[PDB]
Amino acid sequence: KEGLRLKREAEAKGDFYVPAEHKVAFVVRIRGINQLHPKPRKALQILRLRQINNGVFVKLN
Amino acid sequence: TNSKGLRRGTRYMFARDFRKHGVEHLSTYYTQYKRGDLVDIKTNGAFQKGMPFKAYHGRTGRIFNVTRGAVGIIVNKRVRGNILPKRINIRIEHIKPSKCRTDFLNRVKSNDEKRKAAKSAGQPVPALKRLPVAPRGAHTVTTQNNEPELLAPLRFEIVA
Amino acid sequence: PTKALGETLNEYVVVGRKIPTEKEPVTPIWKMQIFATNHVIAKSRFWYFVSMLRRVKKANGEILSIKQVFEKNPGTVKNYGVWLKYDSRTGHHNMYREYRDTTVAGAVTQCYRDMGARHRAQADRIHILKVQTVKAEDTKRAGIKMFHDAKIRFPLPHRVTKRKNLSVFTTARQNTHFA
Amino acid sequence: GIDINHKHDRVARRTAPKSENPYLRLLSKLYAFLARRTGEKFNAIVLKRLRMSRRNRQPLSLAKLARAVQKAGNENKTVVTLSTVTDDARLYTVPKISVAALHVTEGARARILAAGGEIITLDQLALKSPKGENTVFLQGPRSAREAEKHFGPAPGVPHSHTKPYVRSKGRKFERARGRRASRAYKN
Amino acid sequence: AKSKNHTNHNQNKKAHRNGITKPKKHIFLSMKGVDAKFIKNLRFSRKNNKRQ
RNA sequence: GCUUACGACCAUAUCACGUUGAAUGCACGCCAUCCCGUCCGAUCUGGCAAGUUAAGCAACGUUGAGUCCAGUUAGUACUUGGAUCGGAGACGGCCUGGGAAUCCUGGAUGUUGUAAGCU
RNA sequence: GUGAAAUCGCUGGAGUGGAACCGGAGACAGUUGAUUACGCCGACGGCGUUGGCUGCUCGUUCUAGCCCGACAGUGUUGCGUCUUGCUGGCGGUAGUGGGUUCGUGGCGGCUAGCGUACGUCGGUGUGAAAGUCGACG
RNA sequence: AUGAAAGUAAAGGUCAGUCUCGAAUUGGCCGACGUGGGAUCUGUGUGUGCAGCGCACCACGGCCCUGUGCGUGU
RNA sequence: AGAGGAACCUAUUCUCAAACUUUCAAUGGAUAUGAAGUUGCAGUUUCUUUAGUGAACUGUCAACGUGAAUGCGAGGUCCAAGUGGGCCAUUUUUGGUAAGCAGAACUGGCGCUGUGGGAUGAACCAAACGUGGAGUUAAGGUGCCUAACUUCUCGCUCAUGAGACCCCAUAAAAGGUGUUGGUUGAUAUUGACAGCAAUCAACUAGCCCUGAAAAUGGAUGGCGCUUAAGCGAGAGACCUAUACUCCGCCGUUGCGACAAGGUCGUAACGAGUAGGAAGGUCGUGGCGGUUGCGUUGAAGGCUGAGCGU
Repeated sequence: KEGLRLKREAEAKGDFYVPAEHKVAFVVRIRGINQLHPKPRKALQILRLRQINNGVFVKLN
Repeated sequence: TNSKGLRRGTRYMFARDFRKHGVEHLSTYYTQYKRGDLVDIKTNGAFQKGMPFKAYHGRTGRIFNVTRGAVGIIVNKRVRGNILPKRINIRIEHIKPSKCRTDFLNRVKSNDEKRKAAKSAGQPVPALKRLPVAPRGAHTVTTQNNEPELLAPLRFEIVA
Repeated sequence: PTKALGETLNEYVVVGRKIPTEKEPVTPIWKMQIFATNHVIAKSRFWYFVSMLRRVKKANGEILSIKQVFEKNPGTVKNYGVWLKYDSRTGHHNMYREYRDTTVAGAVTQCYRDMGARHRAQADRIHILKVQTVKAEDTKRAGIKMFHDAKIRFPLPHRVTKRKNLSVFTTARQNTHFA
Repeated sequence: GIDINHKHDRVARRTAPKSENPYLRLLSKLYAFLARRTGEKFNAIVLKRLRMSRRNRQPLSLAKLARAVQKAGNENKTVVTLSTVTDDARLYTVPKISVAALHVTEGARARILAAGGEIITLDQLALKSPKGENTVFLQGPRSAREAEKHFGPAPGVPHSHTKPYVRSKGRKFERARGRRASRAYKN
Repeated sequence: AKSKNHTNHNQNKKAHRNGITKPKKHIFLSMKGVDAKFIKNLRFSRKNNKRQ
């Protein structure tokens, strides 16, 4: 409700209310486990995405 | 195959910088080095004694010995699947203090001081942790005297 | 590469600006009209064009707003002129094209399909410089102008009708002429 | 498919003594029960050392037992060892020692009993201290073997003091080239 | 029948298979290779400090 | 506002031409018995104080050359990763992120430490 | 003494279009089992689990059109700063009112595999034997 | 154990003295060295903490035997 | 290559460098990010200083209390096999006119490896494998071969064998008044060109055409396809892996329960040449012992009902 109210209030006077950038994300691995470079491979392992259709929550920063 | 002399391929690595040849300034010799300090290695071509090997140029090491005009440094070197802590005796001219450790020491000093001040003054213990830069927060942008400017792609012009 | 996927591309108005810094506490606000399949593509294309025009990229900039634009009156027919720039296999060209549609988004979708049909040009090689509504007397393409007649009339000469939900074989006689 | 490594999935372990000694197997059974039920790491240690191989149970010395008991507070504690307790000829005075062990040599047993001590077995320790209370756990020196002297950096490597495998000892047996600067070099 | 054929093809993979082992942490404790005069004075200093 | 001795950074400090320079000082300067060194008291060395800011040196001046900083060049050149992307190929663009350097334009022309002294 | 395999002849059955053999899945031939409750099988319902297809209904976001007012234009009917149409932005929204978006939404319909909170029932089998049923094949 | 060999051959820690203040000497106590880490054990608070004794083992040192270079004397 | 004062001087100018450079990225390399730390107090030194002046060390000294993200158990020793002909690909790159040629760099593969697709193929695209089932898909496809539409929308193309999908299985310089779009400059209702109401000219780029010749008869895979079953932009649905989700069973690994060299539970997992280990109430022949069968038929031989992966 507050987000919508602020947005509409800014629109009324012709300003721009910029909402806060998202802080959480969902990541899903969609590619297989073969023919992968070392750097993306280790990054996926660190994110715990070691299989197709594996999903995790990630704190965006 | 290549020859295996000490100074193979160091044509530019061991050269002086443009308009920086000549007499070596004396702060190099006035700097203080103590065992346990971290130093960057950057060969100075003007001094041919106590020169580090080209493999160690641009690496950081920890001092383990301090002689009259040189220091012993422990520098990590990768050899196949192990990292060897090699020991090298380098003269002061090829050495420079490393600021990375001093910054951390300053941060530790600041943390201890802040904790002590908070505890003495009865304040709650402060947050003394570095945190990654978080996504930007919500804010309002005003268009007063800043009206949006409508942009369009530009046509192709034959710039002969 | 960017593709004009989707029936009837959508239209978005994207407003953004370079993130203020100490030397520039207030920065100009830029606005663009984008035609894309969805708002993610709209934002990406906005940054593409804004980075082409001004020294700013997505990293140093931010999006103040992005809002879909809907045709005011989709119950009226209009003539749309499209100024575009595109890349051929050999060089760069500017084109002006005309379409008749009830929506500007529909006209731009027609433009993309027509460019693909007649010049084998993909969406990644087309820039829509401008789209506007032109008056009937201001059109300059025969295909469009031929429909600016109040007494327009024509039959459907050779109509081949497809049977939909019934057997392949029939004894019926097929007729292609309907007077 | 999942991106994992199976190289270290299996860990070699002993779930029972390799020995066919029925009494050793029974002791392993008893202390497996004790470790599982009491849940004491002391019992777990005793179980592991019961299942260990004789290489890892090197003989202990009566002198080491005496030193352990002569420490402040260890006078009335029970010394627990799964190594053989041997007699030391260099030890002149034997204090009162209470020891639970697998095997005690004749001389060590005689001296311990003469000095007023007591020797019990591991089954008797299970009854005296089911949780291992008032114990002093000891073992022999594991690295004090002749074989261990031959382990380490190769003999012909700088700063290496590894014992070589020589047929005999003398001036004619690997003492000339690479061992003295008079012949080529010395490491 | 040429048989020199040097290459570094499969060497990083072999090196990384068992990980790249970093040096230990006690390596900085040893006083090996330090100035002999400093070492002598350190021995004298340590041989005399009264325990209590 | 200055002078000297010793410096640190080592042209924003260099270079060219010119103006001015209170007081201390620096400097030029006079002499060559002695110490000392030379073909030569030119340099170096020693003993001095008649004379001079002429030069050195300092400050300042110049739409000055150089040096330094910034803008522009330019989100350009180049480039990480992606495509059963376009093209006969050479190559090219798109997606995802990094991102320069000349020409040209504008500005600045040493900062500062210890000791002693002038004002 | 026993008397294997390869190779070979006869009798009966069956296949037989420029190879033959072979794995998977059925069918046929054939072989084999079969004590009210219980076995061996099927069908229809219920429940659990994983589903597949398919409708209504509320709301949310961003937005209109219809309708009203003036202005500008014109692919314009009828008889010219005419009229009727039609379009464009702009200003209104009372009423009416669709698109778009999705919900820690609400109510349905059809139906599959696997298992058995479990029910309602059928085929068969309790000497032979025949038949029938079941499984292999 | 060590040296080619003649051969020689593995006890110090601490406290106090005398002193010709040294490359001296004496006497007690303890006796297989010191420190850090150490499963377990012990005590004591509240799964956890602190404290003590510390096995094996590791790290850093100290002494002792032998060969050898330097170098003294009593 | 000129210019201003034949050469010379001055300020310029066109084009360049693997063994030229003022300047200088992207990728890249290295180190640090606390308890093995920070503050003091209070001792040792024969080193160092004019000097407690420093440097270092020591203490059962005192206090403080874990100082980026994410993931995760870590470390040690010993014994030993096979290998020491490689090859391919994106990118960079040397020799060579080139090569399915020779030589290198990073990474990923094949070798050692099956599976869906590319008609076929060691390496290409998708995806890696216990044994079964249901559902959903990746790459690829849906006129018939062939499971899935002669499905829906807009164009372009007629070729006297058109074209038809990564690697990939060749095509260029140069041309066309074939047709379709665009760019620019003109003339035209004060009536444009042709003949006694739009037109002219030059360009440009899509498809098509010419350039385009080889030997057994032959290849978009084949048949065939022409508002396509071709070329380009798109939309619904649909088909299909040993992949993903769920369900059963076998085993391995980790952990756990139980008075057991055993049973059971639970979660995840299962590719494999050379090679290494483990289990084998798998099999064979002796010996020391033990358990039994046999002229009412042993060994051996031929072959139905079963058991075990």
